[PDB]
Amino acid sequence: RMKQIEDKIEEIESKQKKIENEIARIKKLLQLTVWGIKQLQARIL
Amino acid sequence: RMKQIEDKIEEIESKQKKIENEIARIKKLLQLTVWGIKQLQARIL
Amino acid sequence: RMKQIEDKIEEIESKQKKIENEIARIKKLLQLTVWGIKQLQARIL
Repeated sequence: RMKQIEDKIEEIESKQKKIENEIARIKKLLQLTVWGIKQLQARIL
Repeated sequence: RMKQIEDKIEEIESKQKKIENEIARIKKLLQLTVWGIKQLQARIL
Repeated sequence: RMKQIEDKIEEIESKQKKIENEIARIKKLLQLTVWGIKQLQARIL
């Protein structure tokens, strides 16, 4: 039972890391879009 | 105690799934904004 | 062992809350970019 719990915890932590990676990927792309909007606005103004 | 731990684990996994859903929703909207920026830039150029 | 598991669970839940905060931050910024795109498109049209 202890080993089952330990395995379950490792699984959850692995999923958490996957989620963290996805968040990092979204942040990077979101930063590119912010930059793109700034450039387009500067042209429009 | 085993049952309490099992319940706690299910709760955590449920929250993880909720988080995964939110990430998926953000990715979809972010994709729309990327497309919108591409169309606006093409008009500006 | 029970205490180790309890500590591990608290750690995981704390990370989950951190993730939730980051998601909330991304959503807010994404909302600003959606608004910016709407304003730029209205000028272009």
